[PDB]
Amino acid sequence: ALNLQCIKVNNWDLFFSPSEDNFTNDLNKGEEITSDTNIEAAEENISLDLIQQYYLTFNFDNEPENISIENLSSDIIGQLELMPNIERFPNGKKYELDKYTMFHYLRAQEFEHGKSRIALTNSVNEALLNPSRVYTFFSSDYVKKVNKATEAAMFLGWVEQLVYDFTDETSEVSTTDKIADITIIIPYIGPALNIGNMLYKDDFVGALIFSGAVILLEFIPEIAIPVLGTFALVSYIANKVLTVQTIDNALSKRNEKWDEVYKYIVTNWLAKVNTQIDLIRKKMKEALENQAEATKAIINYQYNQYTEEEKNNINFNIDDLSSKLNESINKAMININKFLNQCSVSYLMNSMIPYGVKRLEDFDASLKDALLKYIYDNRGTLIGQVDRLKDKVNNTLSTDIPFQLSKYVDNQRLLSTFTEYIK
Amino acid sequence: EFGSMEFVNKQFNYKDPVNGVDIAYIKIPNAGQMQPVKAFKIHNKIWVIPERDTFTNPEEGDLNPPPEAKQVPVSYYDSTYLSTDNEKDNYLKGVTKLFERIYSTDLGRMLLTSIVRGIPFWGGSTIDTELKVIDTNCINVIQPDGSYRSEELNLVIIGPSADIIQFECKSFGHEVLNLTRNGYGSTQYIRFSPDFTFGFEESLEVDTNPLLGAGKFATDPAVTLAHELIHAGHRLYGIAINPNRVFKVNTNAYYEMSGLEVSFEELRTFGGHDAKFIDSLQENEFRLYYYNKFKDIASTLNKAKSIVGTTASLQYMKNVFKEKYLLSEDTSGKFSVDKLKFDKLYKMLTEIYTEDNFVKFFKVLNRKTYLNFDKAVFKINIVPKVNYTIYDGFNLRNTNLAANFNGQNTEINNMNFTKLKNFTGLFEFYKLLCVD
Ligand SMILES: [Cl-]
Ligand SMILES: [Cl-]
Ligand SMILES: [Zn+2]
Repeated sequence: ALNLQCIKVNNWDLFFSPSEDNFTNDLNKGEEITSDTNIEAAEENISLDLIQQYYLTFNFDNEPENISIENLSSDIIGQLELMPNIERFPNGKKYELDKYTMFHYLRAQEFEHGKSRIALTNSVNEALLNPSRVYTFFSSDYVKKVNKATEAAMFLGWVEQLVYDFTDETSEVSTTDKIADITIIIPYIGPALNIGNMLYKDDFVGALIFSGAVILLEFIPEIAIPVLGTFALVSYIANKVLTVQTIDNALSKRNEKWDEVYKYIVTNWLAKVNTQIDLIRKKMKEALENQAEATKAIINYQYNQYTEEEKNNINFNIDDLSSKLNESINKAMININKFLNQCSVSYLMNSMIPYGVKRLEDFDASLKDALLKYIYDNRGTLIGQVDRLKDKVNNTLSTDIPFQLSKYVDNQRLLSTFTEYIK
Repeated sequence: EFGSMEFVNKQFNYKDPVNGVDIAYIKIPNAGQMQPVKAFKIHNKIWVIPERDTFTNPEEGDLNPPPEAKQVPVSYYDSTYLSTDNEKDNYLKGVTKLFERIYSTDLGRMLLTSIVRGIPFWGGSTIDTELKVIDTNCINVIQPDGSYRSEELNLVIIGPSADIIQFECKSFGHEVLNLTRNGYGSTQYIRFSPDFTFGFEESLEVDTNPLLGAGKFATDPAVTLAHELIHAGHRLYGIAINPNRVFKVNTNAYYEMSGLEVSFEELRTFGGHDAKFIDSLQENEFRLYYYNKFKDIASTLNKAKSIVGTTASLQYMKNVFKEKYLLSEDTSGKFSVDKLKFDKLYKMLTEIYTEDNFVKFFKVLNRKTYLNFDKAVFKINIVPKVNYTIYDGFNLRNTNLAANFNGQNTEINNMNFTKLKNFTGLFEFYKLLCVD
């Protein structure tokens, strides 16, 4: 690699990506159930309602008094809390890529809102080279019209059509049910951030339907669920009550186990996946704004080229133009956020949760044989009700416990995405 | 404009004559010797020092940009800021207004009350049968006649150090004890300014607000302060997570941040998704840990036979801490830690008081993650009621700024935000991405 085209990417515009170390768990840890096994009650989620209950059981009156203390030395000697020393992060690190990145594509859509008023939209990343050429993922027809020198007599009409053209380009949306959990698809995202390195709405929609949401991720998160620890049971010969308590604890304990695995996966999904989708939706918003600015730049330049005819003949108001393009950006984002919400949840449900459920099913199978054997070996101690218990065990360990996102997440816009998903 | 004479029932003017009670020159814990600074007592246990912080940290006296920048997204410097009486008067009024705004919400009322009761433990005795205060949890209030008297306090709001928009919680410690992490708690000093705020970008309200403004939105100063008060709350109850526990990130790949390191304590404080990045195994580790610390305090209270340094009885002081830690006691007077009560108190300080829940009560636009880094810094003036209110912040009702958080929109509400130069270059910290 002799020659290089390089761009400086601000540290804060880069991807998060937690270390696998931050995620620990003792799921593989075994356990022994006894008639005294402590059962963890259900941890009620935080909500305006819970906060309400806390507010009521709250004492506001009588604060501790300002009691008098004996004078200290006129100079109180103290030293602030240590505070760990963080090694300065390495800077300026260079990278040589075999592909244009999200950052290049995004950088390509920029220009200096300075004086240089001769910006020209175009469809190649060689707008990265020329500071007067801005890249656009919009159709080639759009570039032709926006770049075209326009007569003062046709300015307003020209603009009006660009506003509409702009909305048409950004309001673009595709539908399908060939992806599962993802019904809509915004095809221009592909050529906007070069997702998957293809830069063709066309290829994009295809890739997505083929392999799913994984296509968007900057890195495939890792998530494993070891073989779950199994339960050992203590029998209490001739002691029905204790024997029963053990069986109920083993059961209630299985529910906690499913909850534990579910919650763990949500923590991982939330930190490794959802974060990546969030940055992507932030970048889409950046791209859209870049486009609006470039177009406004070009349009305003045209207007300044006129001569006092701008007076009556035109009377242009760039603020109104900016306002309209902004509404289009918002409409666009509403779609994008919907699509990204689906991608995120889809990845959780199809590429992550499944791994835990299988581990949990293996576990249920084991616990079941165990408990039924237990009941049998103690049929003498439980004489009064083996069937009642057998039925209970069979009924409980035969059905997987439903994964309910609201049980772990509060973001209402993600919960509805889940509800919609359920159907 | 209501709720004005409520949490802070004093119409302080910076130039008002000192009285040694709520308006006085004071001295705080310090390395060498500091000159008295004029301070104000806005509420029981809470003071405000309208001065740039050039005394809490000996290595921080210069108010000019450091040699090395400061690996932060945004930073601002101006050694001239907070040096005139007018500036200090406006700062005092700004900090006060933010308190009223925070206090006017239910959550705010709760957190402010929890802070006042969060009196740092009297654990300075080397003789376990005696309760003694820890001197670094006090200040000296100089009287008009030049004499002085010492006083305990839980919170102090001071001006920022060199980096004007670097807000944080600072507290003094003991030689052997870790006050912010052992349940004892310690007086908190918060570097803060109501005169500047951050700019961030929204990518999501829309759906609900299709007419959402265009540019950057300004963080509501009240949220920022409440954020610091949450840290303060943790520290006052000695349950802040050790700063060493941080969310390590990978940085080798070209697409990864060159560095970050956000602490667990930080994720905890923000709330929302962020706090859920912490697995349950570690969350239970923390809770068990602090529960044991609380039991230690309980034992220490039961070992106390006498109290030193005050006319306040040993009984009063024990009750003060019974209430703060919500301990139980028998008819015999024995103190103990109730698991249920500990759990509620711990959940309330840790999961109820969060930046995100405050956003809910304030109903303003705000970053949805700690990871949505600020991109700009603005100058503001929240004191005039026509610019900002205790009830609506920037989004004034019965105004064109009432809907769609227009008030928080930099371009729309441009008369309220002046963009300042960020002192952390766009390319100070970065990665060079090259293509052949
Ligand atoms: Cl007001
Ligand atoms: Cl003003
Ligand atoms: Zn913080």
